[PDB]
Amino acid sequence: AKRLTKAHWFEIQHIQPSPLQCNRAMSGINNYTQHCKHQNTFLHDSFQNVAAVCDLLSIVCKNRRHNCHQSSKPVNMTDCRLTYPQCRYSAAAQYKFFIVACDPPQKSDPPYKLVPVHLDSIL
Repeated sequence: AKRLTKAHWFEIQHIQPSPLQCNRAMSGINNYTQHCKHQNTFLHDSFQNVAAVCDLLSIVCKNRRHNCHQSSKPVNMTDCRLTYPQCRYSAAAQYKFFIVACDPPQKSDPPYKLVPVHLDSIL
């Protein structure tokens, strides 16, 4: 999409409601960046459900900001690890809590109060 909001890029990178193979799912991401990303975590939940985490209590992020929010329960995920543009990955299923950073929406985002913009942590 030539240009993207932070939240839209978050969705592209990290929202995968139905699992895909890592090699296929990473192809689009690696095309936008022109490199084989070495690792990526895909969350198997909808954008709407991940965005609801932003309404939960705010907590500190790795970068020392306080716009992070922890999921109330674990979710299923796929961890893709690089093993260009012929990038090949290994995959691991995971079931973990996550922490997202959230910001107010940009003009081009859905008009929630807050939207998820970064995957801060898995735990």
